[PDB]
Amino acid sequence: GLFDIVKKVVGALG
Repeated sequence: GLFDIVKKVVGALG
């Protein structure tokens, strides 16, 4: 998968 990493990057954007 990859989305678990993408949600962590979006989490930094608030």
